[PDB]
Amino acid sequence: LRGSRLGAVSYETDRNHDLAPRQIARYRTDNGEEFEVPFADDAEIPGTWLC
Amino acid sequence: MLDVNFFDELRIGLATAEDIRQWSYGEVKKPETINYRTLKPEKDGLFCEKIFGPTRDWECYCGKYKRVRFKGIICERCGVEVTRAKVRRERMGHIELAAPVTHIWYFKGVPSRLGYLLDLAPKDLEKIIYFAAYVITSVD
Amino acid sequence: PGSLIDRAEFEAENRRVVAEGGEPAAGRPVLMGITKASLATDSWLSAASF
Amino acid sequence: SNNSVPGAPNRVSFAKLREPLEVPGLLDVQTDSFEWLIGSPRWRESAAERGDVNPVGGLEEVLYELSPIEDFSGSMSLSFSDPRFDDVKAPVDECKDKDMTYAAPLFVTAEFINNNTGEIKSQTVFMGDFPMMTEKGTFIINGTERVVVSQLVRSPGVYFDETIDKSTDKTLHSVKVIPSRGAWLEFDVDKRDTVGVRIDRKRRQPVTVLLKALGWTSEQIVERFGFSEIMRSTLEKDNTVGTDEALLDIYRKLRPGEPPTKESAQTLLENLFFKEKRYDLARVGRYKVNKKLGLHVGEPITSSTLTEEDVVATIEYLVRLHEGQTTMTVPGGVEVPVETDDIDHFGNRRLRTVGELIQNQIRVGMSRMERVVRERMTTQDVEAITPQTLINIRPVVAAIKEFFGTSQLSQFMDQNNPLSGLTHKRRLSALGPGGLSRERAGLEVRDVHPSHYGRMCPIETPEGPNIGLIGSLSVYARVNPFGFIETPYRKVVDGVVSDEIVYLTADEEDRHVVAQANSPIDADGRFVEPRVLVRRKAGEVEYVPSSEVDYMDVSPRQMVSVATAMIPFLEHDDANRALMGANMQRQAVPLVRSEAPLVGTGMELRAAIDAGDVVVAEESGVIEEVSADYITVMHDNGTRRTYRMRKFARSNHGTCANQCPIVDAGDRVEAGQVIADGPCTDDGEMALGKNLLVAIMPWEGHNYEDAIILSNRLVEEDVLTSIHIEEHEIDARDTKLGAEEITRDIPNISDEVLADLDERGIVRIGAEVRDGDILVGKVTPKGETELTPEERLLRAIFGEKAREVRDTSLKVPHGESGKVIGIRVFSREDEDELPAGVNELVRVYVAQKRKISDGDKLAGRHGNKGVIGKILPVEDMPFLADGTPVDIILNTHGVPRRMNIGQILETHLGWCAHSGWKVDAAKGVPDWAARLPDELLEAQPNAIVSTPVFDGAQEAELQGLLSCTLPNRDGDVLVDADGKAMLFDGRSGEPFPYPVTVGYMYIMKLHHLVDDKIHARSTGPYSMITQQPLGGKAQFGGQRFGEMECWAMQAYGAAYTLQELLTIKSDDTVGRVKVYEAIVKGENIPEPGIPESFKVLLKELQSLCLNVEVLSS
Amino acid sequence: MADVLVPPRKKEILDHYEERADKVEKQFQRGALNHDERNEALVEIWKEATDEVGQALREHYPDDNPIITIVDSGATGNFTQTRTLAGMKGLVTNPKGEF
Amino acid sequence: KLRALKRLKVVAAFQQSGNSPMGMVLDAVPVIPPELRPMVQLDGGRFATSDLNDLYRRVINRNNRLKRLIDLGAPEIIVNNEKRMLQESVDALFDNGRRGRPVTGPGNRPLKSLSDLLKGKQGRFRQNLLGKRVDYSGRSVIVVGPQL
RNA sequence: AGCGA
Ligand SMILES: [Zn+2]
Repeated sequence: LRGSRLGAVSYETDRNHDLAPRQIARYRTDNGEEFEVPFADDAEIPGTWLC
Repeated sequence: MLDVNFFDELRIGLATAEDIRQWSYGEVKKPETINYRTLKPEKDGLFCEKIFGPTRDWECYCGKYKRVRFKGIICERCGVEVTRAKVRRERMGHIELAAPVTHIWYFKGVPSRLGYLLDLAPKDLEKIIYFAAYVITSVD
Repeated sequence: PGSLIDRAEFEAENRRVVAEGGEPAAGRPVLMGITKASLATDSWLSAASF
Repeated sequence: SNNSVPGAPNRVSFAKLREPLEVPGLLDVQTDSFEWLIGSPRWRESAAERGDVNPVGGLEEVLYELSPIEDFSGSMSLSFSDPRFDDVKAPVDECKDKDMTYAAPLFVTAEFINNNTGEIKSQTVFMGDFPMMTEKGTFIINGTERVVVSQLVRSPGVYFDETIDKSTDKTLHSVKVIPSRGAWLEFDVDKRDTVGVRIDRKRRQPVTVLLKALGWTSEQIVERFGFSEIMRSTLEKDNTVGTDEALLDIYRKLRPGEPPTKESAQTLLENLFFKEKRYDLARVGRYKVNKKLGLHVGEPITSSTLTEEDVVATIEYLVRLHEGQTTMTVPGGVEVPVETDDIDHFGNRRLRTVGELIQNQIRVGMSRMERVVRERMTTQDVEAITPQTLINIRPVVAAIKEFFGTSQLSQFMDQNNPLSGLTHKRRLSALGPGGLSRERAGLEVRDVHPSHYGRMCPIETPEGPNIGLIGSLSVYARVNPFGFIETPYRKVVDGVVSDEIVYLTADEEDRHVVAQANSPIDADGRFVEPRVLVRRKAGEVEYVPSSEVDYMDVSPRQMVSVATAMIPFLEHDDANRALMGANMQRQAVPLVRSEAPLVGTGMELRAAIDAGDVVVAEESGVIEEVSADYITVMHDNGTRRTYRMRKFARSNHGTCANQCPIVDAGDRVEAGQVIADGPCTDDGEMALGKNLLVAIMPWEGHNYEDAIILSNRLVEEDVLTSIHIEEHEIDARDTKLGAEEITRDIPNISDEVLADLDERGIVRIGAEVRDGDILVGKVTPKGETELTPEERLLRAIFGEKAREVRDTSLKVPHGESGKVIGIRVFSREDEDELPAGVNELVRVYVAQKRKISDGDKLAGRHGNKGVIGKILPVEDMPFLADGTPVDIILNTHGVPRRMNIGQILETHLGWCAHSGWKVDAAKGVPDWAARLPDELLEAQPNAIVSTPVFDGAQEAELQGLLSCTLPNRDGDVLVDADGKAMLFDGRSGEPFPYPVTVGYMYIMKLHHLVDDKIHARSTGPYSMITQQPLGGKAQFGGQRFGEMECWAMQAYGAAYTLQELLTIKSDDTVGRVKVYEAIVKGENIPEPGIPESFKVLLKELQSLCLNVEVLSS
Repeated sequence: MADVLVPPRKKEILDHYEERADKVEKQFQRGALNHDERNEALVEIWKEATDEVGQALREHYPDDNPIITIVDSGATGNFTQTRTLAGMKGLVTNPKGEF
Repeated sequence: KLRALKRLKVVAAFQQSGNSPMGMVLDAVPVIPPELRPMVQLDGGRFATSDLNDLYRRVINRNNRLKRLIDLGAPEIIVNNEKRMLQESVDALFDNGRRGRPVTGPGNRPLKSLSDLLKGKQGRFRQNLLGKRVDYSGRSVIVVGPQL
């Protein structure tokens, strides 16, 4: 009697040494609200986004 | 949310809609959980990775940037933020209701809190909030 | 009236209110059972857990 | 002077009396009930002997009450008849092996009739497979072995009682006529004298309303009720009058909101109290009511519905109860005493047996079937249908299956020893469906009403939270066809004790007066002294003159159960410790030798051959061929028969079940003789332990506070050793990625451990295994997961394949070892019955020979339990002057304060039996030995003896026997008349300054062995929703550090240890791995984080729209 | 069992108190008193009998008898258990609570 | 005066704090993180939902039905009935069995709403606060150790 | 569901 999840343990703790260089994009809503989503250097920013 | 043994108060409080939709990270609006065939969470459902975080550490729904070096970013296509797979333990959702709805505890639990606030009998307030009778809310 | 409050808070309130116009709130000692004593505590977490 | 079993050893008895009635078949309460359900010819002829007029089985009864079933039109009907079985589809052992349920088909002749046109459509419908009771009074479901426990339930009928009103100090009498499948009525007297009549728990009604509704309007009330003073008082409190007036008003109350029309009122009363289909006080209730009101003196039992005569007689009897009338000579019937009833008196507490329970379940299943049948009986087109197209057997078979599996009466067979196998049957359980759970089963029903005598043992009952709820049937008790418990009695006419054995229920017990078996019968049926001990109706105890006694007990030990009856000298032990001893006598384990006890009762041979686990020569003859496997018997007329043994079969609690023959090839056997000993049996009779030399002195504190010390002799000579068999299982099933395979091509593992596995997975038979070893090489797909760079380069350097199939082979769990007896492998390729998505099922049977180890639990037959403090070498043991070491050393301090000196008397008598005696009757017989039986004046060494429980060794007789205890080999009377002996300290050497009691005591090894208890966890599995460590030794888990333990810690003030135990050992998910890292690296333990249950709590509160937040200052 | 000595005067004590029990029973039979009064009288009489039997046992046993030794040491057990092991059990309670 | 006291209680409770009473009626209902209402598969594909997913469904389906009804244009009877069902669904989500018949599941078993996760003996305030299983532990039968 | 202290 047991169970599991479709997950990755990925034993890697954390690394603040190198973060894949990333800018931040912003997609204002229809009511003057802004919700920043970071995007990588190689990221292809969308024209519009689900905020 | 995340802090250290710094503790002096635990303040409970009645929450407001702005607080709820500020708490949430997305708006679940489909009554589905998992694709029956591939056994993966649906998009925009009760278990969508975009709304509630990945099920797999440092991985994304469309396998674009599955690595630690890619962290904190959102995969542009599938939209799942890449991070550890325990944010699902914490991230919450919210449902925008097409019609406001009264909370039950403050209506039914005797003594009725709405009954005392609006000076209304519970026997007659049930008839209102369950669409059995009308209420005049203004007069000129 | 009829509400039950801690003796220390009662006395401190009386000390505060003798100034700014003096009126005493009339208090009487009570002997209350342990169930009600425990439930009428100050922390909401403990009362909820009880 | 026992008989029956020809080969039963000549066990000499101290019985001063002679029992007329032999012990009945101890498993009749199961076998006869089941055969009553079926309708077996044996039951048919027995009922012919004992109430011929109506021979009907439980099936026939349910089918008759079902037939006919008619549509609302009434133009067509359906009927059933002739329940009939086929032979079983597979034998007992095959069903047990292949996990099939031992059953046989049911065939019922259905018959559809069409009223308007007129036909009969008769078939033989397969009703379903039905489980069958085996020879041993047990059922076999899915291979496992199950027993249905008879259930004590309040009988339906009319119950009278009164309460006192402290506000008015008046007796308030009432009545409750509670039937099966009916309604609740309560005639009673209010604080103001008025006959309030509450119907179905609805506001009490003036009786006059109901009489008018009965047609006995106020006028007819006067016509019948004349002395009924409260009746005329309520003719004034009637608040109305008139048949239809009261009918309409009452019917408005009865069915509020529905038009109070007189028609529907009449139909309602008919449909609720006189429509059998909707209402029934069953046969039992009808008999109870007709005997309590004496309506029908002897009318054949039928008409399972109330009568208007019955209700008016009830009202008259209740008023007369308030009038305190002596009796009510009902017109047309007999005077019945006007006494209030009890609720625990066994005249009111009937016993549903297996037959009744299965019949009720079948009735419910047939109700569902019937609803479906009548539903489609209209929708289906006429002139086109048949009972084949009408009947549905799915709900019936489902009901039977859901009863036998997953019901708190279809209990798992508790067979760790043959006695337990017997005693789990015959067990009475007052908790069940339609029964009182422990929530409502308070103390009130847990006492021993004086009606239990001879019907339910007062001693045996589980010591846990079930004391009194679960009991066991008496030895001689029998089951009334109506579910009551009849008991045998010897009737005595004019002071002459006959042998006419009449069986009485509790009611007749109360009616008459009962004497004692241990009374001076003067060899003619005639009592000696006139003042005779006797019992009266209310449990009172008196000295009646020897003229009014009309019944006398069949024998002593009639009030005791089976297991308890095997405790020697029981009458000396206190009830508490005797109860403990009875509850532990069922917990012994089968040893490898199973030597019989020296001192016993008569109930070691009978309770052995009736236990079932002993092979019995069916019919007389001679022996042809013996083996360790089978015995061939040559009957006196041509036929031979092979009794197959059961060698090393695993029981339901992992204990051995070996059966070994005792006869020789040339021996002659007679019918009913023991032919092969079972697990705990020796030469026919029970052997639950061993006869050990015992001393009763406190030794070096090791036997401090119930601890026990054994010699190394028991370890060495294998005296106390138990074979244990565990069953491990694994299934190669289908998955999403592919199919799982049992094989040898396992992923990374040295070929060193693959030596035991056979060519095709599973291990070779006999290969010894240790904890963590492989048993079934089994591998399962894992798909594609990108590898960590470190393991990727490890594979690059060590050239190891990915082995996309992950490995989850069957590893024997931690802390277990032993040999591999058998390997039972199934397969889909063999077209064996496997559940969906399963390719290949395999089970492996491991076995171990657990020797007696310190910490195990040993106990005598007097509740003197105890763990083993230490096993000394044989030399450092107190040894007698003859060099014989004692084998176990009990503690003195436990004897006096526990009031169980039965062990001391057993010790003395055991030494007497071991040494052998010779009462030198040179000049006549000594004073003490005058009333001893013959051939007890001398005995041989190691001679077996028996003392029946309540007529046994007297103290004077024991002193006399101990006086002469002829010497062992030289002239050495080691034990003096007192019963003690001079022991030499084996350790230091000097003699002990005071003589010490020594003897032979029979002790048993209990099933609470250390190996099954020791448990530990450093880091193992974890829970799912909460991240706490798991629980149970089946898993690793940890120990629940519960709230009181928290309190203990706070009182100590150990805040840091509390923090550790509640944060970084249970729930700090990121803290556990950090703690482990620090421990391995030798660093410091980190500061706890936040508990996980606390964060869960926070998230639920925020989900409840409660803004919970933490504030710094 | 040789070390469990019975009080020799027990039969005489039993007959003496049995006579009083018989007299109370006779007085109840002749209607001089009701059911509960006679029950109470028997209870008191048998309490007296129990006390007398216990006293006789206590004065009978020696000091080196192991049972009275363990008791009088305070190691464990009260004197009532010895009284009930040898001598008299006394009164036994009803399921309801009466005697 | 007695009623005035009983009401002034809550009235002054709301006045003293910065709490607006708008939160008593609700417009956005939060959804608990999924690992706290997981569907863990058992070995064999027999999935194990958490009994809150069906309630969250009920609310989602009824909300979407209301949204489509209002978009399409529906009579007052249908729209008000739909709002009533939405209300009942939310009340069941928060405390099933409080008002009216408890919402049953298969086997006529009442479902476990959020309130039931805290109330009674089986709440969080007890099951994981009356004690926890702890790592680095063990147990065994005991024997007397006179030489210790 | 059953069981031990
Ligand atoms: Zn992606």
